[PDB]
Amino acid sequence: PIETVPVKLKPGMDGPKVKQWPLTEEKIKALVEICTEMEKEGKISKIGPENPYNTPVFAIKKKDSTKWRKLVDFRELNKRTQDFWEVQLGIPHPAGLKKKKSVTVLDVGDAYFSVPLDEDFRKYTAFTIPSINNETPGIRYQYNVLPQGWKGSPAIFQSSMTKILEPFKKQNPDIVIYQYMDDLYVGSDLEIGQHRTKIEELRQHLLRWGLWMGYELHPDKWTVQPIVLPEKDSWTVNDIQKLVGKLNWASQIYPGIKVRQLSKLLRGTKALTEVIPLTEEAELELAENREILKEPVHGVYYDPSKDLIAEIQKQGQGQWTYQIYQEPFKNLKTGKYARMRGAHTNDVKQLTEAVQKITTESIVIWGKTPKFKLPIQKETWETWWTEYWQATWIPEWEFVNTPPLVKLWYQ
Amino acid sequence: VPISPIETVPVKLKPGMDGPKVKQWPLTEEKIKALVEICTEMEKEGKISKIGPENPYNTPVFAIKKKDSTKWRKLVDFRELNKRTQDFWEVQLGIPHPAGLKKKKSVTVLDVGDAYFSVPLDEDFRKYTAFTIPSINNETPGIRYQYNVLPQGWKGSPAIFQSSMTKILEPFKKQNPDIVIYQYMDDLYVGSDLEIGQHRTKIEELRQHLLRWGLTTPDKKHQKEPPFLWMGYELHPDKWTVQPIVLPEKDSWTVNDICKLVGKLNWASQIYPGIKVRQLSKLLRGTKALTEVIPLTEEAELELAENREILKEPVHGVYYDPSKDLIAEIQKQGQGQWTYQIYQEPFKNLKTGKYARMRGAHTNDVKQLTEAVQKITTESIVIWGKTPKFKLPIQKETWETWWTEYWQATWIPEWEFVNTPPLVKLWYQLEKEPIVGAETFYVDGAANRETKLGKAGYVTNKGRQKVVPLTNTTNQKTELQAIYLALQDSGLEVNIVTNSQYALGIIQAQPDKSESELVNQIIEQLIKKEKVYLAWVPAHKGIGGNEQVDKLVSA
DNA sequence: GGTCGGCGCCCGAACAGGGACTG
DNA sequence: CAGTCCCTGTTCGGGCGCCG
Repeated sequence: PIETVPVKLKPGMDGPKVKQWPLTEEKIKALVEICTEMEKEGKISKIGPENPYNTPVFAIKKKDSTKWRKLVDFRELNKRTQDFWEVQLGIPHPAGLKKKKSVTVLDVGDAYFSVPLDEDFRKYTAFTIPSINNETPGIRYQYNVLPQGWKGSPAIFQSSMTKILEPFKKQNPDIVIYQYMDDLYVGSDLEIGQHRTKIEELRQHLLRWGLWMGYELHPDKWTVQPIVLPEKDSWTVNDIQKLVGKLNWASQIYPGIKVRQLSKLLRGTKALTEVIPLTEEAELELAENREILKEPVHGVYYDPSKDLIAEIQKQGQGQWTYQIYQEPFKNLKTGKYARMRGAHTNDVKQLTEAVQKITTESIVIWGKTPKFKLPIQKETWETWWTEYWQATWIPEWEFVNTPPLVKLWYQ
Repeated sequence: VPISPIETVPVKLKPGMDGPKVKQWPLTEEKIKALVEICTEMEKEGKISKIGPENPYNTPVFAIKKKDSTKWRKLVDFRELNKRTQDFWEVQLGIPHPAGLKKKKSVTVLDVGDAYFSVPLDEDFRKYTAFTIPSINNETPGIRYQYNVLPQGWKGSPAIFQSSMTKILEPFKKQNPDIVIYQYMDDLYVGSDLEIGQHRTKIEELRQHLLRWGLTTPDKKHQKEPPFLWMGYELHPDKWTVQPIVLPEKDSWTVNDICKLVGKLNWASQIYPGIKVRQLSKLLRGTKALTEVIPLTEEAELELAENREILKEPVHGVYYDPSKDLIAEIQKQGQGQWTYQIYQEPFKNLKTGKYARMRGAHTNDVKQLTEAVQKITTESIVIWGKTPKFKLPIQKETWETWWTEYWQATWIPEWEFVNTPPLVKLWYQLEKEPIVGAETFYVDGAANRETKLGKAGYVTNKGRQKVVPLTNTTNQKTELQAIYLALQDSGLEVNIVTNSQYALGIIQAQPDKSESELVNQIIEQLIKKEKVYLAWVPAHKGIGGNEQVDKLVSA
């Protein structure tokens, strides 16, 4: 008996038409049981071929979770409804969330099933369940309520959500609560003990309205990975060439970098393994460049109207570096991950874990998901990435193949 | 007109476009008799109805012969309709494979007849399915009908039938959960572990459950005894194989003939292991006419004779046993060619296949092996929903060296080494640190965009030097040529300094094959060396001898 | 014959996007 | 600076094969 909020695509654009990729057995059995249940609760209903729209669907298991979770790849639908959840019903982003000692994530996707969806918009939420060896044709469904993973769901439920959070926000005014997609980020400066207690107070505060998770973050302990130069006492020709190449590349970020006096040590046609003493003018150009790399870049600041972009570099031995920017060489944040799950045995698992960690950080700091430049072949990524995904959102990505050049981000 | 017991799928046209208005083709007198005979019969059964001048639409129509029967099939040229109809999302996501079937006690196969003619069309859409039947006289106005069922030839007919068929089987499958029903269009593979007594009962129960909706299961197409003919195979209680394949024996081969040959050769490769189509596909490159006779090369005639020798022996596949693991083993057949076999017990292949796509201008066996594994993984998940364990002709240490040092992300699922030559290995390793006591070569190369001329050479720390003039070249070819020179005129251990990111990005990827002969010559020199260290320096920065050799190869 | 849909392969063409260079 | 072009990769159009 709830009134439906009318939604429309952006002008001059059709619905999404993306084919369903092949799914494993454990996934298909998980989707069948869920979909049959959601059909029995009226959340979804079967459709036919007359609907030309479709969206891929697969299943996941969150970290240290045993229950499967239905996940829809609404990236194409979200691109084609972007004007709704940014212009009319936008959500403000608290700049203090990233400054909290502890932030916790809560899957609140189950609440969106309480609000019906607009009848004219259900046609675009269509998806198909495949079968093993193509035993049966595609079993199609469509959503009859606010779908999980759609950007328009938290915008419609925002008015209802604020009223649920008001009695708790009043009792706890110093606690910051942000809502992105199917997750709820609650950050507080309290001690780890009474922090988790306040989480359970909220959890029960949402159970009484008709709604459970637990993933702790510490944004105050987030560090950046600067560009560092080696501290060698004996420098060879090869060492100085690698140093100049790195300083030359770093000059695109810090204009103050100079390699004039160091290039003077590379005048003769010398052997790479030959030891070269650093002149007085070179030892000073080296110390000055180390101080410029300590200074922050001039003129870097986040623009809300620009898309975030993230680049990832495989450094070997379980080392991965990343940089987030909107304009080239204007990096909003850098970093490095090490010893993630699958280190020293699996590179797709590490790359999948790195994207999730990076995306999570981008939501806490700016409230946006970046477009990734993944260092992997397209066919390699599209085969395994679903086997290691543990998150309810899916960022955009593209595939690059840049050979290493001068190890700029990792010694 | 009565109401059909099956629910009808609402179909619309695309907004802004009207129905088709196309004139009828001139038809042969033998086809007009076959059409009027079939038109007059379907109008008696309520499948087509007469229409008057109030229907301004029209579409062509014709008829083709049925395979191994005197009956004719009615087809409609809906090419102008299909353009303006709404788009449909097909529910057939692929084609079942016998390797995915499980051993069942009893098996039954049936095929309903005139499938599309037992499912109704949307009422509000029948007006746009208007066509004319030309009489034996050109002056006769002709009889005009409109379809009441799914017209054979319309783009929505297969989509609508598969979805309507699944809806009728759901109540049976919901009551009979332990019955496996493989539904592909009108054909139903039915199997169960129930005793043969209660099997035939559920069969009859389906044949009556399907009868309640106007779907007839004739006993002519009923199959109760093995072998079963299902999807072009021969299903036996313990093994399966494809229906016999016939290759053309043309004395004069045209482009189309090779295409029919290749296409068949592929179809077989799914159970016949060792089929190669490398030299036969080399005949289809750079050719323009589909009927251009083409002579067979010596390498293509040999490849064809081998394939004919593999098709003589009988081969068969087995069924999937969920209790035992899935295994897939790959071999290195030709340069750029790979084959594989998927099995659970040794020599009892579930299916075979081949992978031969050349991805990129520069590659190695390790890349192609990774591409092959990925193709098998996807195919396996399609058929069995799981990733097989892999037996790969690459040493464990060989692969560990590669993926750990490669800059891209790369990974292979659970696998084990199999000692089956030729083994995939890395033909050379670039050192990570400069070599002590090795001559150091500072190389560079440049060219002119207009004259197409350039120089390429090197300067070493021992005073050695060379510059070579090059004709009809580019900046990239010269920088590569300069590295080729340094490799030629050096010892077994050599340090090389360049400023070419293009050249360095290719060599570091450790390729063993390339489309460019200059790269292949560089590869051949890299294999002969014991230790090679490559390094990059920015150009035009007065670095070492890289500025001295930049000024020698400037023009 | 010159219908439709699904999937697979093989090829060239069109289009794409980055790097080094000179107007 | 902005325009090329040299190279490399991807996407697509069009031929069979197969199935119904």
